[PDB]
Amino acid sequence: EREEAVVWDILDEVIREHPVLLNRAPTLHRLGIQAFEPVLIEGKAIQLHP
Amino acid sequence: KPLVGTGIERNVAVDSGVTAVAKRGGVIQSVDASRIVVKVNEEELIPGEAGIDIYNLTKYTRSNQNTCINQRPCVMPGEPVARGDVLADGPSTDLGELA
Amino acid sequence: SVTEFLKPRLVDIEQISTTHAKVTLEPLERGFGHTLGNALRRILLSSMPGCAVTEVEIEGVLHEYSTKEGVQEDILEILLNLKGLAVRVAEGKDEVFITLNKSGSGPVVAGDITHDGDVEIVNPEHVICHLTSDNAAIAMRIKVERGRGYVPASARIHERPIGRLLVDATFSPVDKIAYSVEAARVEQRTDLDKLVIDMETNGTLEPEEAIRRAATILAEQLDAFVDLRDV
Amino acid sequence: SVTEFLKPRLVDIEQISTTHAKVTLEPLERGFGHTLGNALRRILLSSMPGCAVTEVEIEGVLHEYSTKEGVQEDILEILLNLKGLAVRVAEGKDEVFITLNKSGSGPVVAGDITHDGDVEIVNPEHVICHLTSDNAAIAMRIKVERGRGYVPASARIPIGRLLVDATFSPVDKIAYSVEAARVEQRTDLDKLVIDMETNGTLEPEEAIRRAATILAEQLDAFV
Amino acid sequence: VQDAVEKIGNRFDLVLVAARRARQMQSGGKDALVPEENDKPTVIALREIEEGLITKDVLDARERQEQQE
Amino acid sequence: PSQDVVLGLYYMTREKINAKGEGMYLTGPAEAEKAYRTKTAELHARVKVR
Amino acid sequence: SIKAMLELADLPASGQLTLFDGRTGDAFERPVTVGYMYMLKLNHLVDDKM
Repeated sequence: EREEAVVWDILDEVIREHPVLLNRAPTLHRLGIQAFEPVLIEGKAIQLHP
Repeated sequence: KPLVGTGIERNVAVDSGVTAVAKRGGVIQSVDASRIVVKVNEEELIPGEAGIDIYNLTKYTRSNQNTCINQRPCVMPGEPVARGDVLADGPSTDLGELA
Repeated sequence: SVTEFLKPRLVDIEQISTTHAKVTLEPLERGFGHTLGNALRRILLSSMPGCAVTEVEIEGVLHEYSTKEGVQEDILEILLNLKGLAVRVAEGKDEVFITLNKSGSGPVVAGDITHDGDVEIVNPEHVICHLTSDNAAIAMRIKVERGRGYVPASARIHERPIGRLLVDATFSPVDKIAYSVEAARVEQRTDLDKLVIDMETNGTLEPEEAIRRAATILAEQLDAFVDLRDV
Repeated sequence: SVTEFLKPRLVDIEQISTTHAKVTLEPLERGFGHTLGNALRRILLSSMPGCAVTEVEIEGVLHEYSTKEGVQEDILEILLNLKGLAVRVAEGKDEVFITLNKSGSGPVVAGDITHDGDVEIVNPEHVICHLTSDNAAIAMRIKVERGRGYVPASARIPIGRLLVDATFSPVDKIAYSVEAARVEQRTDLDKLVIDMETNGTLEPEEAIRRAATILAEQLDAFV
Repeated sequence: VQDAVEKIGNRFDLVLVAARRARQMQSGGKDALVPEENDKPTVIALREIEEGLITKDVLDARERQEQQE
Repeated sequence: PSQDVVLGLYYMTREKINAKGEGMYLTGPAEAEKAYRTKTAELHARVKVR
Repeated sequence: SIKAMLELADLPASGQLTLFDGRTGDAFERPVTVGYMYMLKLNHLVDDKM
């Protein structure tokens, strides 16, 4: 909660090899949900590969 | 203001009510960020009236959509104003034009 | 020769206005004009030190979103006008305090700010506020800090009394940079070039000093390129 | 401090080949990766000194579009093969002539060029042309000068002289990429990756070092 | 995971084997048969399968050996 | 690819008549990159490349 | 009328200027449409959508 410095290194070690599932509504076919490796960024928007 | 417009902005700004419109003509006796006092000309004075009009301006009031509603004076002390003239600009208004 | 180049040197500093100037570098080889011009433009527009208004204290004001009697503009507008204040702080000082006490009717400008001699105002005609009544009085205490880049109020690290109004600071004094590469009339060689850099600033930073500082930064990073050893 | 900048800390050099290398600097201040990469590319591709073949005299050939019997390759292809000739000239010499004479059947390599000892061929297995018949002999007088950059034959535009594009700069390929880099919580920093491949006259590290030195000596009057 | 599916043949069986090996490494404490290189157990198990040291038959035989012991 | 990628690859692979550096002979792709970065041959210049 | 006002403002009649890349300094080989447009900030913020 205090947003200490070491929490960010711990986050960058948890995220390192943990896939995350991105989905968009409507999901018309099975490519509407895909697994990606997260890269952590500033801001509040998800950056998607074109 | 919009650099390229259509000429309708004045109508929308005046008829929306967000701006402070002079009910009677005269000269602005005093200007402040919260109050505008106008000394009415002696041709629109109903007998027995004080001769001044007071416009209190809304300052930083929450709207329905959690947005600031602020009225900003656009007048100096002493200059003449007529009827229908804009004394304060409300949200998204610049010198009586929709912005 | 084909190995020894010609070192560019400062030629003429033309000061058209207080905020506008031109700097001439001559001579330059073929293709070095654009290289140095783009490097200097990128460095000047990015990391120049400068002094900016950081925090303000106004008597009778608790927060930005409020008004004051006899004052035409809101406090938020006064802070936005204070952001456009050009001040030069004497070397060796980082934080200074200046005072703006004015009573009467008329435009409160930057020329009424009282300073202790270590701070010089560049734009004395900057309109800070308007006082619309004879009894209206304004009393402000402004903090000016030296920095580099753009530091918003949120990014500042966190006691702060209620009344201290934080102001976003744009420390960089450089507004516009242009550069042109032209022919240079050298005594014998005819393949030489001249670089003219037009700098529009706020007047705080001198053109010659800006050019040397940009060249210094480029030199420091190119030193790490020159050595090129594993660490 | 207002004059304190973040210098590179991790510098990694990977030598995939003796002429091909990858240099990575991390981290850099925002925007400095592009500045340094572009300046280095411009200097390395258009301003470094070097030695290259600039002109050739072939007996029996009068024009670049003319034909010579016995050679499988055309004249323009021979000039192209001469363009990629990595040559080193000892200091103090600006204009040198090297002769190549060969008769027989088969390819000619750069090792068949006879010099005066002040010229070194870096790639002696480089093929210049091929001889088809045994009655075909080739004679060539090659001029090597010191120059800067990449000056082609068109830019230099007197009997029988053929102009070869001058690849003075030893850098053959250079490409820079700027990625994201972080220290502590400042993740807006830049990471510079330079892939370089030279002809063989210079190692890529030496190429970066001389490019940086050339750029640094220009700013000595202002620092 | 092209090498893993080439060595196994079926994606689902590969997932089963990799999950079992990853659970064994995370919970039981088995050491990685390949250099870790700062990798999670999932990627380590997939690399072991790609190399050819970990299959369903190998895991079953190892479990039988442990049960006998 | 779609949109910007296709436009870039299309503009890069177009043929212009009488462009700067037309008819030059190039040792390979690296030489062509060197030529364009040096403002010698235009991106739509016809050349002969090994 | 638009071209007449562009001429009165001492600007190209086509409304396209020569832009230079900030990263590299090289001019774009085709003229680029530059001007002024009225932009709006819609009430769809990522602050209240994240």
